Amino acid sequence: SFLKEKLAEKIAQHRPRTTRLLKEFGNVKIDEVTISQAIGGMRGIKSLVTDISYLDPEEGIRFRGYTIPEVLEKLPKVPGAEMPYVEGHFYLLLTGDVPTEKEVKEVAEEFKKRRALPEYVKDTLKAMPRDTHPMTMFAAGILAMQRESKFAAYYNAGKFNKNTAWEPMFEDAMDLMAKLPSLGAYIYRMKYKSDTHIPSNPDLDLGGDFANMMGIDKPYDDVARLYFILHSDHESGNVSAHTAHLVASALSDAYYAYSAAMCGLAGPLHGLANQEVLKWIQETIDKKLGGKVPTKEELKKFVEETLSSGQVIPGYGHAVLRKTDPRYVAQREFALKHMPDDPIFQVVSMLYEVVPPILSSLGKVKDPWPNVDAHSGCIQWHYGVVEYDFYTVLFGIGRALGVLANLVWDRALGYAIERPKSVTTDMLEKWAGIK
Amino acid sequence: SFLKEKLAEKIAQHRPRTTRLLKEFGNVKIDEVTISQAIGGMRGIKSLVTDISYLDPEEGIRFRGYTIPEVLEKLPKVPGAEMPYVEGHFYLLLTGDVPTEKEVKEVAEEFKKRRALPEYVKDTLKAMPRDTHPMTMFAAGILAMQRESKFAAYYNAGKFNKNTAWEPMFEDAMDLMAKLPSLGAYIYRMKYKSDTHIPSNPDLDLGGDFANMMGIDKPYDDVARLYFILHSDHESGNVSAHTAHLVASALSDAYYAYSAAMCGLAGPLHGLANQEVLKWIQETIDKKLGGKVPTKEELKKFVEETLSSGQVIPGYGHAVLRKTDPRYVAQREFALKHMPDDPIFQVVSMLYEVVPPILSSLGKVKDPWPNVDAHSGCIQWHYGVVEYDFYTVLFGIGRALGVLANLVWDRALGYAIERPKSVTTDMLEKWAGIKAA
Repeated sequence: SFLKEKLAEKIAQHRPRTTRLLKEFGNVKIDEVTISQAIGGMRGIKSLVTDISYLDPEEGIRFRGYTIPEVLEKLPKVPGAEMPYVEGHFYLLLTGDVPTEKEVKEVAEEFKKRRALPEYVKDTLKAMPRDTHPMTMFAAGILAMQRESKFAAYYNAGKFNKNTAWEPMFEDAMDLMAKLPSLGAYIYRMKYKSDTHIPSNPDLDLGGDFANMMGIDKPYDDVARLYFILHSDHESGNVSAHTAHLVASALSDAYYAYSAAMCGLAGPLHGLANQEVLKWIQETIDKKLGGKVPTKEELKKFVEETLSSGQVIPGYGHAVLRKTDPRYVAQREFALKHMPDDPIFQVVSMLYEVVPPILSSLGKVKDPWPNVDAHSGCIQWHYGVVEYDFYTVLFGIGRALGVLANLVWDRALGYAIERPKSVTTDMLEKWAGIK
Repeated sequence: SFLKEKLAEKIAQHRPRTTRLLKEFGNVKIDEVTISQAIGGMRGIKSLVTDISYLDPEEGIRFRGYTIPEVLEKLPKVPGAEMPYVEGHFYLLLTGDVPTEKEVKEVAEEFKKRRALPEYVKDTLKAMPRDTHPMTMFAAGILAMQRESKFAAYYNAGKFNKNTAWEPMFEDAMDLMAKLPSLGAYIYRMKYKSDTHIPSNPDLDLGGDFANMMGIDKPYDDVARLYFILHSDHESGNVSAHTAHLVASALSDAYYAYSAAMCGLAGPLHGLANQEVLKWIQETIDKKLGGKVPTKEELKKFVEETLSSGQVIPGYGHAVLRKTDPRYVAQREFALKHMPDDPIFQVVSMLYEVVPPILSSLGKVKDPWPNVDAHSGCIQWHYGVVEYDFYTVLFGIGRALGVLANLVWDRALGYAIERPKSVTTDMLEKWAGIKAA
């Protein structure tokens, strides 16, 4: 494929840079580690390398150098629709290049060929109790398809070569990425839509076919394209991306690695904030504002009561972001266009205005600004995706774009097994000078 | 339970120490990060904290302060058998204390109550194609049981409290640990023993019942007890333990976390060395030594040919160990006792003698010494566990002892979400002085 050959070129150009940094500049110091950071989840330690995306604390995420407005502007659009082909964003994350129309169509055609779900995946999800959480089903579906791993068969056949290993990793990434939306849709239908299924439309792109198979009309196709692109990557240090990277570093294939990643994304501190924001807004509308859209005044003081009574505003704050999330901003622009009169959006909008000034005053949250999770839920809810637990599956579909691109590159550049060193509490006490 | 109350005491004593390190000494520097280390998988960076076990590069692994000879010596033994109750090792990893016989029996009784496998786990493994790799089945079985998570139900009911969160995590750890051997055995029977099943014996301990359900006679019960204890933990920085820790740090339950861990352990650079050693020895016996146990002389030069022709001796070397693995030594002592005349063991033994001197000369492997994976396979093979792919499942059963103990403590001590920062190649080039024009 043109995509694979393009990627081979980019790998040939990049490898010497990595070789040189190790050969000449291996010992250059880039950060330090404190007791606080070792105890506190490696917080802020610059210990990972990725080029897929980079999270700037001030500017937010850049994908392959580009801002979100730039990505949405430059990527080829689906005919008849507002948003880019998700396939085109995948091309960008893999290669660093904005694809031409011709180049995106080739990826879209390849995804059409690879998007069918193995029957045994459906068998497996049916054998799992139907009351199983959708993220458990999602991770299990990915894991079961490890049977098809080209990377694993390559390794098991004795063919491993450090120069060529990215190639079967790429094939697995294409196979998995093409299928994840269908897997998600299957779970949505089987759990929440009476277990009736809408067949894949082989003429639709990834995002369009996802909306089709979910059973949701235009413009949910664009909602999904946007959602997936925004959630595509957030560098490699987030729990889900890091988990994939870590697992793959032991030369586990992408099915093992991405299944593991979804186990991390399932975590309340990683994949739940969207639904927790939305629930909190819906409860606020109902209990604190008598079921009605409030004034800027009424909400301004509602916020202060929640804060001064010792509780968080959900969807505000972040481990790394220190300014407004540009992913949040893109969601906002979509909502302003398509659902300006939606009651829940109106509260989201007003929260944007009133909450940052207030959080800044108290000066206690290092990021007194919204992240995407403040915005995503009102859009999903508007279009009738009311099934909160499933929101994380949407995230998992999206995040695979960047993570699978990252795994291809980890193998391209021969990144070594991730294996830091542990220390005991005694050892920390020794270093601290405690007796 | 006495175990849970003992653990509660240990947590009460430990928490203030963690609080003090953060309050008073948070900014004390303990290490740095270089370009080499960021590119090279955080190699050597002291960025994780665990008390379950500590890997010394020279002395090897210590479990709660104790060496392997000490653990095997002090832990109560199963009556009529040579090796400790695995349950007693779990007590040690959880509490830091060597249990009395009374204390181990209480854990053994609790494991008996928790060991039955949900039928839907069997349903799920049957729906998965039978030609699925056993580690994929193993991870899937763990994952499916996420449905039963007490930690997840606790969280979902709005009950999360940073002081009490360890408690449902402990319950899940006990539930999962009790079941993992049965899950493993199920997979073994369904894939490799014609899909006939030997029922759990409710009077056997964890290791004994595992051998029972596998269909393997004494002394495989002791093989398993020893195997599981040796593989129990290797601090938190190994890929499988770290994966569990990382996933759980986002407050994912133990089923999500340990399933994720087995995805990592399945990796060729993590969970395959046992079977790769054994295959390489069996191929060596057959092709390079005409199906016969060689002389120290013949093997000494066979090694040099493999090395100087640009290939590794499997089961030698390590990311962190710089001396002989004491886990290897314990395996050796078992083999000397129980199978001194086994052809494959004899080659393993002779490799112990001849390979370190040679690897030291060439001075190219930072650890010119064996790890466990050099020894485990000849023991499994001797007792008729010929199914190479399954060896990693044995590892996964064992490693849960330390990893699940570690997750309970991560929650006890409120360890925060693991979230390091990424950098680009451009940024490394800037720091190196190649860029900034």
